[PDB]
Amino acid sequence: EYGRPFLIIKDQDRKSRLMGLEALKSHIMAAKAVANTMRTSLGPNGLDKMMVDKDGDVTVTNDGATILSMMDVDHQIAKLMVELSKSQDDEIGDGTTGVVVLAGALLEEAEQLLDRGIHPIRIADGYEQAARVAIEHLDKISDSVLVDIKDTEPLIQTAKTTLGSKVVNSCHRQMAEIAVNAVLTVADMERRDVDFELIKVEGKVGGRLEDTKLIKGVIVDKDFSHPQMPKKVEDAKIAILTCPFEPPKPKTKHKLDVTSVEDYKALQKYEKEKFEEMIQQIKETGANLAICQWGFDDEANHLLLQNNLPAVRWVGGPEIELIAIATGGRIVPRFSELTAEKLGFAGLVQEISFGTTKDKMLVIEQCKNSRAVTIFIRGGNKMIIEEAKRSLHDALCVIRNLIRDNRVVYGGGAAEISCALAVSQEADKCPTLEQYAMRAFADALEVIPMALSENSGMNPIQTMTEVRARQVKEMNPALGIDCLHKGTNDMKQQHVIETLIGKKQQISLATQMVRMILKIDDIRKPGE
Amino acid sequence: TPVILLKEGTDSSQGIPQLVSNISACQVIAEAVRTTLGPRGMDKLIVDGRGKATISNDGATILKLLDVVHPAAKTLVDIAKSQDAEVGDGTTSVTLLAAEFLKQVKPYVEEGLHPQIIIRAFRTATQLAVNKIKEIAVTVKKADKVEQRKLLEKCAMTALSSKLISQQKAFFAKMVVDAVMMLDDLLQLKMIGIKKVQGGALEDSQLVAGVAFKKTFSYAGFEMQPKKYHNPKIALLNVELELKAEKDNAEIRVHTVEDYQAIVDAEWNILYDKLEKIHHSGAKVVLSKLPIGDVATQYFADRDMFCAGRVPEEDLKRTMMACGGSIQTSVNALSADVLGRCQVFEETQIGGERYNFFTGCPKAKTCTFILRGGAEQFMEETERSLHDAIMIVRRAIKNDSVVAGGGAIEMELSKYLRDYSRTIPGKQQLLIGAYAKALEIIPRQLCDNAGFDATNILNKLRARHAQGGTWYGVDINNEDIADNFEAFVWEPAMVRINALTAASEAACLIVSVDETIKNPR
Ligand SMILES: Nc1ncnc2c1ncn2[C@@H]1O[C@H](COP(=O)(O)OP(=O)(O)O)[C@@H](O)[C@H]1O
Ligand SMILES: Nc1ncnc2c1ncn2[C@@H]1O[C@H](COP(=O)(O)OP(=O)(O)O)[C@@H](O)[C@H]1O
Ligand SMILES: [Mg+2]
Ligand SMILES: [Mg+2]
Repeated sequence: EYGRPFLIIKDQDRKSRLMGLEALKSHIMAAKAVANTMRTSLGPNGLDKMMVDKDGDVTVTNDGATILSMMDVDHQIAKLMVELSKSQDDEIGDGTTGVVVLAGALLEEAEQLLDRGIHPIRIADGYEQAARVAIEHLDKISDSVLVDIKDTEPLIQTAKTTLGSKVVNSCHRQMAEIAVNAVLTVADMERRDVDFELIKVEGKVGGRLEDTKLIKGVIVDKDFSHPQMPKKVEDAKIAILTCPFEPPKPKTKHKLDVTSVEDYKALQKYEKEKFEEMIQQIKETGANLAICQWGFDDEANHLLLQNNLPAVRWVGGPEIELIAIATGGRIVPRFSELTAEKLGFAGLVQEISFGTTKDKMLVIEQCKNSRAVTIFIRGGNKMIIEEAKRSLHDALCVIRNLIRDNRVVYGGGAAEISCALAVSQEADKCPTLEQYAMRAFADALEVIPMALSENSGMNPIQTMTEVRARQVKEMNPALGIDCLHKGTNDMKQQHVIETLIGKKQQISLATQMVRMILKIDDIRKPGE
Repeated sequence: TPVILLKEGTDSSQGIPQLVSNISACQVIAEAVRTTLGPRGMDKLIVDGRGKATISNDGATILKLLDVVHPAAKTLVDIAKSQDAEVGDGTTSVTLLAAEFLKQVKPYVEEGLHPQIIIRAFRTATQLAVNKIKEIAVTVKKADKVEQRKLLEKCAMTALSSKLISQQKAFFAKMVVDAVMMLDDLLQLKMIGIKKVQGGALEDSQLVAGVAFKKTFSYAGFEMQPKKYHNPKIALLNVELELKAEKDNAEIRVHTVEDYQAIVDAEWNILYDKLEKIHHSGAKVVLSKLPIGDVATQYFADRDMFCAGRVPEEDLKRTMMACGGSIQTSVNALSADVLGRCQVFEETQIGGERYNFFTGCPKAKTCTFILRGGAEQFMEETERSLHDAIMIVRRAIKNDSVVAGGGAIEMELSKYLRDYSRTIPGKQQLLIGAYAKALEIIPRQLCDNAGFDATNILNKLRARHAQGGTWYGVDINNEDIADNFEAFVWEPAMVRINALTAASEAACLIVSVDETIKNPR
């Protein structure tokens, strides 16, 4: 009578539940698996993964965010690591795989503390304290470098460091040049802001990867309307239009009544005359080429050719606003409003033809100072093109941060080792049971040098121990792991550079994520 | 027998077995939210049918997400929304107090005591308990301006101690207080906008004394127009500025091509008239709920002026209240008064998105929060803790009377009832005594979660209160007792008073049930 089956919750039998420590331990095991899957893909000697889509598409990639995005997961904690990776990618764009390894190794160190009888709020509080001590020391060893178009060598070195981890490294000296120049021709220095909508990345298969080049103009996937037009002009004055080359039509519902033969003939004359006035109106302004957003009629197409005037048909929306910025012209919605002050200028407009295919493209080049620019990517496989696009996007984002903040630190594990010693130094003065949390933080901060050494083929424990002792005897906080086997351990001489905000985001974001995982003690799932 | 009174499938139970089973049923509900109380409380993770997960510490939110069907347990769910809709803080306190009231009178029901005697007992102490709170509540009716800005901060921090953002409570409390003191004298909750943008640390959150919202869909030509102004004039509109057909009920019939060309030029002359009327008013920023065509944007580009369309309704009302204009559905009477003036306008990038900022208005009546997390559930949980701070300040403005928390108030009430039961004879002595015992669940649930010796601390607290130390509660960090009024642990008097009445009414209703009949389907 006391405990006969009484229903409290809908579908009471089908729901499971985990309480207590067995809840926390299950989260730790799920978190560790994600970190061990992506431990391999860290550092210049890292390896890649080959994703497979729902339908069968193949994608080979090394970017941290994409792997966790294309992956399909079920465990709720796993989705929390996916959202952690994306947040870092949006804010910075570099350091997506480093953060999840730091976050994973930060949870692993907490398993022993939980077993020894520490309330996880004490652990969560301790991690927060350590991060604050680590961050304030991080910008004590920073070095402001430069932001100026005159030199551009420090900016190339930073771009080289980020590209050194991808398949683009085969020619990363060339690709670094393209990336830095693209930012500095769109960058607004006073507002300290760059807009990526003014940089168009387009790739076409075929050719060679080294054929990638920077075009300080616009490339469109179109051609001249009439097959017999000339394929190039050299003093193009650009007339950008928005209305189609057809007789007018009001939008409101309307009807025109033809009641006699003279009415019919007056309508027939009005048709053919209307075709003439638009083309006459274009030519008197001195324009050399016509660009339109909508189609042309058969009569209007030939008349353009008969007046020696090349034109383009059915261009896109975003393309038009780029050409207006690139060529410096203006957009007109009617023929009547066209003047000679609204035409743009262009040094060269050409149609470039590729090999066996019928694909043809139009390129606008050699204008004056341009706030718009495009990147052209070539390569022998669609999988290179996708990889080249993502890797180049990594380079552009890093340069953007140098615009925002112009001080850097030296990567290769030098920053992590130096930070860990500072945290460990502070841990010897805090006696209120929080010392154990701090030593666990510092030990989890060395997981990045371990991941670098293991991939390079050395022994982790020996290699880190020698480096840390040297940083104590000498006063050099710029010694890292010699992953490329060059002989020296000073990352300043080897020219390895990473931005400051990249590091501050990695540490601050991971610590705040653990403070949410460690705070969960219950779970309810419907069974399957 | 061959013709049965009620339809087949009707369930009917009654008597003491039915009533006791209801008491045990409410214990399960109070169990789901038990360990979510305290400076060292946890959260719970709930996943619905579709797979979406919700992480929350708010007590009222957890009970909603459970699919409770037990009729007696549903009473405890409703009182959670009652405390949620009136004071907004204390949704778990009113739940633990409800279950403890029932559990402490359960043996008397087994002995056969008449429930109407039990009901009279609860209603007697509640009027005594409520009248005790109002007597010993501390207030300063003299209007000092800096004390008010300190009292509200102490109340706000104490409401954030048990939340995910406890490590930054001192930073957020200053932001919340500043939000409310400039929100008119009716304090509409819609006058505060909370935005959520991914990426960034928690300390990167900011408060803008103005209006900021998301970039909307823009047509070709949006990118050749300036994105910064110093003294612009804002023209708010509710008119669709694009080339279109006048009326859906219109129709044009015409005979000659001469009128045909005149009609075609008539639509353009209409559109250019409105846009010329706006440009002559001297406004630089134009906002409209309705779409803005590409022709308008290209036209607005040629004169270095900014356009925006499809702005949400709520964001427009806040902009009007912050800038000081008015919405216009026509462009014929743009006087100098219907325009909005701001001290600077700009468009910036925030975590991958583009945001419009209107800052510098000295006569603003609206704020806006920009919250920076790392995941969707990280900022949603952040805003739920902010809402508890907003409502607490709103109540504290109307009545600035506070009492010391941390279990100090539950022991002063229990001691008072214990010293009053001994005066009256009969079964009214045992019932009030059992009532006074249920009030020390809050100090026990604080020590149980943290991990102390809950038995020893209660003995120390009970001796200090009866010695004559009114405001002595628990010390979480020091694992001891201490005065929480000099330790700055405050809460408005409304939170506790609304906690008792709702808890007492739920216990009385459930005990007063005789039998339950469930009919098929
Ligand atoms: N030449 C190098 N020598 C040693 N370490 C390097 C070198 N280049 C890059 N690294 C390190 O590789 C680490 C991982 O970078 P990467 O593999 O591109 O992914 P992510 O930048 O997302 O962490 C960085 O911490 C950086 O310090
Ligand atoms: N500094 C503190 N010291 C002791 N107790 C505290 C402190 N801050 C908050 N509390 C306790 O938190 C409890 C309620 O927390 P809260 O989450 O607001 O409950 P509810 O969910 O019912 O609103 C109060 O009973 C109070 O005793
Ligand atoms: Mg990387
Ligand atoms: Mg609270």
